[PDB]
Amino acid sequence: PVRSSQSSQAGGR
Amino acid sequence: NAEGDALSALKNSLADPNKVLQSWDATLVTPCTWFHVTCNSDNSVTRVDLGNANLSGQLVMQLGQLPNLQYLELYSNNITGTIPEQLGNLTELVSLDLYLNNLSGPIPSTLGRLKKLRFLRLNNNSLSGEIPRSLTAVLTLQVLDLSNNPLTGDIPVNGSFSLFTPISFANTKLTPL
Amino acid sequence: AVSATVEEANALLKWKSTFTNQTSSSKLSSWVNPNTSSFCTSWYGVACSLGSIIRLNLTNTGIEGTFEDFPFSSLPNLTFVDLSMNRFSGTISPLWGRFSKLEYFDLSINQLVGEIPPELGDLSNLDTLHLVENKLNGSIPSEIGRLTKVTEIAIYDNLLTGPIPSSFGNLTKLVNLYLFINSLSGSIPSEIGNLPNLRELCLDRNNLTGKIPSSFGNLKNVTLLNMFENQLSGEIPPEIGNMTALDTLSLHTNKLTGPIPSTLGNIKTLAVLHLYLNQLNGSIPPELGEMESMIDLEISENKLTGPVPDSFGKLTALEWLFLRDNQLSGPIPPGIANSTELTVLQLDTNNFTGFLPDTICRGGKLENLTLDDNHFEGPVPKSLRDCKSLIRVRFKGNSFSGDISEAFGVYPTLNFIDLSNNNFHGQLSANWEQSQKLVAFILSNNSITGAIPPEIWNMTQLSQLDLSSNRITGELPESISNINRISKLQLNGNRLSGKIPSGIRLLTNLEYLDLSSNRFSSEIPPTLNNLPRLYYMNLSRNDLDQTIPEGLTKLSQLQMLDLSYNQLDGEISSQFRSLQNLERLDLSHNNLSGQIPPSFKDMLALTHVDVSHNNLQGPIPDNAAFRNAPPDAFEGNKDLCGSVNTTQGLKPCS
Ligand SMILES: *[C@@H]1O[C@H](CO)[C@@H](O[C@@H]2O[C@H](CO)[C@@H](O[C@@H]3O[C@H](CO[C@H]4O[C@H](CO)[C@@H](O)[C@H](O)[C@@H]4O)[C@@H](O)[C@H](O[C@H]4O[C@H](CO)[C@@H](O)[C@H](O)[C@@H]4O)[C@@H]3O)[C@H](O)[C@H]2NC(C)=O)[C@H](O)[C@H]1NC(C)=O
Ligand SMILES: *[C@@H]1O[C@H](CO)[C@@H](O[C@@H]2O[C@H](CO)[C@@H](O[C@@H]3O[C@H](CO)[C@@H](O)[C@H](O)[C@@H]3O)[C@H](O)[C@H]2NC(C)=O)[C@H](O)[C@H]1NC(C)=O
Ligand SMILES: *[C@@H]1O[C@H](CO)[C@@H](O[C@@H]2O[C@H](CO)[C@@H](O)[C@H](O)[C@H]2NC(C)=O)[C@H](O)[C@H]1NC(C)=O
Ligand SMILES: *[C@@H]1O[C@H](CO)[C@@H](O[C@@H]2O[C@H](CO)[C@@H](O)[C@H](O)[C@H]2NC(C)=O)[C@H](O)[C@H]1NC(C)=O
Ligand SMILES: *[C@@H]1O[C@H](CO)[C@@H](O[C@@H]2O[C@H](CO)[C@@H](O)[C@H](O)[C@H]2NC(C)=O)[C@H](O)[C@H]1NC(C)=O
Ligand SMILES: *[C@@H]1O[C@H](CO)[C@@H](O[C@@H]2O[C@H](CO)[C@@H](O)[C@H](O)[C@H]2NC(C)=O)[C@H](O)[C@H]1NC(C)=O
Ligand SMILES: *[C@@H]1O[C@H](CO)[C@@H](O[C@@H]2O[C@H](CO)[C@@H](O)[C@H](O)[C@H]2NC(C)=O)[C@H](O)[C@H]1NC(C)=O
Ligand SMILES: *[C@@H]1O[C@H](CO)[C@@H](O[C@@H]2O[C@H](CO)[C@@H](O)[C@H](O)[C@H]2NC(C)=O)[C@H](O)[C@H]1NC(C)=O
Ligand SMILES: *[C@@H]1O[C@H](CO)[C@@H](O[C@@H]2O[C@H](CO)[C@@H](O)[C@H](O)[C@H]2NC(C)=O)[C@H](O)[C@H]1NC(C)=O
Ligand SMILES: *[C@@H]1O[C@H](CO)[C@@H](O[C@@H]2O[C@H](CO)[C@@H](O)[C@H](O)[C@H]2NC(C)=O)[C@H](O)[C@H]1NC(C)=O
Ligand SMILES: *[C@@H]1O[C@H](CO)[C@@H](O[C@@H]2O[C@H](CO)[C@@H](O)[C@H](O)[C@H]2NC(C)=O)[C@H](O)[C@H]1NC(C)=O
Ligand SMILES: *[C@@H]1O[C@H](CO)[C@@H](O[C@@H]2O[C@H](CO)[C@@H](O)[C@H](O)[C@H]2NC(C)=O)[C@H](O)[C@H]1NC(C)=O
Ligand SMILES: *[C@@H]1O[C@H](CO)[C@@H](O)[C@H](O)[C@H]1NC(C)=O
Ligand SMILES: *[C@@H]1O[C@H](CO)[C@@H](O)[C@H](O)[C@H]1NC(C)=O
Ligand SMILES: *[C@@H]1O[C@H](CO)[C@@H](O)[C@H](O)[C@H]1NC(C)=O
Ligand SMILES: *[C@@H]1O[C@H](CO)[C@@H](O)[C@H](O)[C@H]1NC(C)=O
Ligand SMILES: *[C@@H]1O[C@H](CO)[C@@H](O)[C@H](O)[C@H]1NC(C)=O
Ligand SMILES: *[C@@H]1O[C@H](CO)[C@@H](O)[C@H](O)[C@H]1NC(C)=O
Ligand SMILES: *[C@@H]1O[C@H](CO)[C@@H](O)[C@H](O)[C@H]1NC(C)=O
Ligand SMILES: *[C@@H]1O[C@H](CO)[C@@H](O)[C@H](O)[C@H]1NC(C)=O
Repeated sequence: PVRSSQSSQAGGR
Repeated sequence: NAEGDALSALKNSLADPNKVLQSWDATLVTPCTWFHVTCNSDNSVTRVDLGNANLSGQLVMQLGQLPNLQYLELYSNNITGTIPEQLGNLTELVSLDLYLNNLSGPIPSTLGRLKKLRFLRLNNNSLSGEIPRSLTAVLTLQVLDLSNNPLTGDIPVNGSFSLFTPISFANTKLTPL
Repeated sequence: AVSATVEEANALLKWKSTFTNQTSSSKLSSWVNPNTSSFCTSWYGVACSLGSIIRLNLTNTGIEGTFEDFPFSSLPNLTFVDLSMNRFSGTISPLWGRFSKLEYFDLSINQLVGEIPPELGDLSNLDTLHLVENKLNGSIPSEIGRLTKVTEIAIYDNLLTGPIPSSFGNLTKLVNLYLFINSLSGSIPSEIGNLPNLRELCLDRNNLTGKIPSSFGNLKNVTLLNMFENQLSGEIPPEIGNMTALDTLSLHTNKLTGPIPSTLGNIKTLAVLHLYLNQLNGSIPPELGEMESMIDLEISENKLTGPVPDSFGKLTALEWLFLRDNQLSGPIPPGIANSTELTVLQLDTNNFTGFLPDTICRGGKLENLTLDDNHFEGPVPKSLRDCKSLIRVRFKGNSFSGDISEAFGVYPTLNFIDLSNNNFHGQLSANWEQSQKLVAFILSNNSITGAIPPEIWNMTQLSQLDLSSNRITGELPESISNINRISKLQLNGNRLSGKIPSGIRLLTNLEYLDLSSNRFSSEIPPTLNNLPRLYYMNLSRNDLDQTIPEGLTKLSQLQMLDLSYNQLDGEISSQFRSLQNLERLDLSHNNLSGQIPPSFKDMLALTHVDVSHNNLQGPIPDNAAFRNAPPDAFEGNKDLCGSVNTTQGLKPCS
């Protein structure tokens, strides 16, 4: 199947 | 970042029943609060020591985008495969410990790009090739030791390989001397 | 039709007989004798209307082949084509454009390479176009703009290059446009902003450049907008505030500049906002507090300045808040942590000052909290003492104060805390015993006094202990053997005393051992020889005693050794040859006596040695380190003779 993209999250410290 | 992603790729390519890569979290900004990994004074990995930790698997080519890594320790484990060529991109590297494994294939010739290298330990494996002889181009090379795997054909005696002893290259089917 | 199915099925068998490895997938084997309509009822992946082929569905069936012998000239009634998840290879033939009633066209995951032929523009009735997960290259023809009824374009994860065609402005019925993971380039055409029906537009992971077209104010029903990891520039147009149906705007890892526009406060439905890793500057607009349905907010790694507004008190649903790596300054408002269900707070690498508010863990659900490198001060709040969900906590580099045994409590699920470089004083408590899955405990450089509770050793999941540069007292017991997972133990800069416990020898994962600047006074444990991973050990500036045990020379993986500023005695043994990795040896300021052994002409790793201010005598060995040792490592000794080239204040050897 074809899907939207997904944004990751900013790195923590 | 980039060092973190290279180390995460390394983690995905291995198996560990002892859980020694448990803390390697790819969610943080930098891999400096991980265990067995030490960073520089300005957030750059300089040692990756993971030896005698009972790992099983294959190396990857991403290991070559750790631009400032100085020490690489993976000896006394159960890794199978061949040594990548991208290890020639670790321009500032002092020691390479990779022995007591099940590595196969030939020794890459790109290892001649590493000018500051001082320790090579590849011994006690199953590697087959010709000792590319570009290693005589590093000239720092305090100690080299590979003495259990078949590298048949010649022991070069260029300017570098002139202070070594037969105790290296032993039992390796070389016999040029 | 029924009479034409003769030719149709004959061509189909001729095409099928061109595959390879068909034996495993006996599913396609059901194609048998073409006769009076039996194949319609029994042939897999085939449907006929009025006796003619309509649909070709061959998902995930293991086929192998090419499209060389596909009957383009025999199938005038094919309308549905789906051939996803196979191993078809070759190229895409232009004849594919001659199906007059084609509606659904899928050529997903396959081996397909080559270009995208322009003649696909003739597909007047095409509705959905999928060319995902292939190795297509070249460009995107402008003739795509002639498909006036398509409603879904998916061409992502191919090797495309070149610009976005402007004729996309006439694709007046698009809904979903996915172009991610390709190598596009150029600038976004402005006419893309004039589509009256887009709801999902993905352009992330490309090389687009230029500025965002302000015409994006005309997208009145978009619900998602991804453009991260590109090379955009300029400033975020204020008209971006009229996309009033958004709920996820992400533009991170770009080259944008300027201030964040206040108009983002007009989008009621926005729930995710990613803007980190850019070059924005200015101050936080107070209007950013008027987004009542906001769940995630990440503005890390930028060039913002000024104070944090109080209006963040109105964000009731916040769960993630990323403000780290900026140049914000001032005090911290009480409204920053007002929300009940906050779970992550990342405020480090800024210039805040003052006191923490009294609403840090009001809802009792916080998990992650970082405050490194600021100028906070005072005591820790009391609502943070009873916050029973912490996992990772970082307080490093600040000026908090108070009593260490009163500041904290019991945390069942903690596994990382770092409280270094602060002003806590007191004695360690026994509450830390009840964090059973804690892994790291770093508490260096504070004002803590007292003794280490025995309960500190109940912890068996521990892997790093750091209680350095403090005023701890007491003696180390034997139950120190219980931890046994530890790999980095740092206890220097304290006032520990007594013997070195022998139980240390039961530690096997030990890598880094720092036991220095204390008042230990007793023989080094003669049984330390079972550390097959240790590479660093520093036992300097102590009150140690009788001769170094030779067991220390079975520490095979040793690279740095520092037995300096002590009361050692006797002679250095010859077993130091076995150390084949050691490259630093600090051995000065003792009563070491005798002669330095000659067998040290065997370890080639030595670079730095120091045996100054001892009672040594005799010739130095033939090593590069002794060859190249400055004068400052040989004074104070009795009879150290040297060679003419290596003349550093020493008497010439006889
Ligand atoms: C507060 O901060 C803590 C710590 O920073 C966060 O806790 C961590 O959360 C992450 C979630 O991402 C946990 O991640 C773990 O690693 C794997 C992640 O999977 C992805 O990445 C790997 C590596 O590239 C890929 O192979 C994989 O396909 C994914 O792309 C997961 O697989 C882990 O699941 C495992 O659970 C246990 C682990 O022993 C086992 O059952 C299995 O191995 C299983 O696979 C897991 O998700 C990480 O472990 C957490 N650390 C902790 C809890 O100490 C919190 O999330 C954060 N709080 C908030 C609100 O964000
Ligand atoms: C083992 O640990 C000890 C102490 O933890 C280390 O001692 C440190 O040695 C360095 C160099 O000998 C000292 O640096 C010097 O600091 C003085 C302070 O003014 C300065 O004048 C000098 O110019 C030099 O910079 C350092 O201060 C000293 N640490 C302490 C706390 O005094 C020792 O180096 C460690 N061993 C190894 C091998 O790392
Ligand atoms: C790995 O190294 C060990 C020693 O460090 C090898 O052990 C010896 O190997 C030689 C090789 O011919 C044998 O003749 C000896 O009998 C071995 N010693 C013992 C005690 O068994 C070991 O063989 C090496 N690995 C491999 C696969 O050869
Ligand atoms: C090491 O010895 C070898 C054997 O003579 C040298 O080999 C050639 O050297 C020339 C330069 O004079 C190079 O252009 C060739 O590529 C080398 N070929 C091979 C097969 O080695 C080599 O130059 C010597 N030095 C080094 C650093 O390898
Ligand atoms: C996409 O990749 C293919 C394969 O490398 C390229 O095919 C070559 O194209 C050139 C001119 O376009 C021809 O002269 C060659 O004969 C082709 N090679 C083969 C093996 O057929 C194609 O050019 C690439 N796309 C673009 C736009 O360059
Ligand atoms: C409709 O799509 C066409 C496809 O290219 C666009 O291009 C041409 O625009 C000129 C300007 O009037 C006209 O000749 C035709 O509308 C198009 N020509 C051809 C051959 O298609 C056109 O701009 C699009 N219209 C709108 C309003 O966007
Ligand atoms: C955003 O998209 C929706 C999709 O449905 C549009 O709603 C349709 O609008 C047309 C007129 O352009 C009507 O004929 C349909 O009946 C509407 N359908 C639904 C389900 O509402 C909406 O108009 C678009 N936004 C704008 C500003 O036109
Ligand atoms: C966002 O949309 C609003 C509503 O249409 C725009 O406000 C109107 O803009 C037009 C065109 O500039 C003006 O003619 C009207 O007088 C404006 N009306 C009001 C009440 O402001 C607005 O310009 C758009 N862009 C931004 C950044 O808000
Ligand atoms: C934020 O960055 C912008 C972009 O450089 C700065 O605005 C520029 O300031 C210089 C200073 O004279 C002007 O020459 C430019 O014309 C300005 N650019 C624009 C687009 O207006 C702005 O000064 C920066 N803000 C801070 C606080 O440093
Ligand atoms: C901070 O504390 C709470 C957290 O949600 C909120 O206080 C509410 O504020 C509204 C608006 O004035 C009142 O109607 C509620 O009665 C308040 N509730 C409570 C429990 O005090 C708000 O987010 C912040 N406080 C204020 C006064 O704005
Ligand atoms: C350990 O803590 C002490 C006490 O805070 C640090 O010494 C102070 O450092 C600050 C800089 O942050 C100076 O402004 C003070 O003047 C220093 N005071 C004293 C008495 O030295 C010390 O730097 C910390 N150790 C480390 C390694 O950072
Ligand atoms: C952690 O706690 C348990 C429970 O008290 C300890 O078990 C007892 O510990 C005391 C001293 O710590 C011993 O004197 C007892 O003999 C232990 N009981 C049993 C049945 O073994 C456990 O030893 C503690 N672990 C430490 C301190 O490392
Ligand atoms: C090393 O890994 C291989 C993986 O196939 C396994 O078969 C072998 O038993 C392992 N060796 C040891 C000593 O664990
Ligand atoms: C080493 O790096 C260069 C440039 O980053 C690139 O050629 C490649 O990644 C590496 N070299 C080889 C031969 O793989
Ligand atoms: C497709 O169907 C139409 C309408 O029934 C018919 O005219 C045409 O001949 C069919 N195509 C064939 C049988 O190849
Ligand atoms: C059949 O065998 C494999 C797949 O099973 C693959 O090489 C290819 O599909 C076929 N072989 C050849 C030589 O084409
Ligand atoms: C084809 O069959 C699959 C099941 O194998 C089904 O999921 C799909 O909806 C069908 N139609 C198309 C066009 O793929
Ligand atoms: C953008 O182009 C450069 C060079 O042309 C290339 O190295 C880079 O990978 C491209 N980016 C993407 C996302 O394709
Ligand atoms: C705090 O502000 C000063 C100048 O006022 C700046 O030099 C420093 O880098 C800032 N601290 C940060 C950004 O952590
Ligand atoms: C060395 O020994 C002498 C006597 O042998 C003693 O007086 C002196 O205090 C000792 N110094 C050290 C540093 O051990």
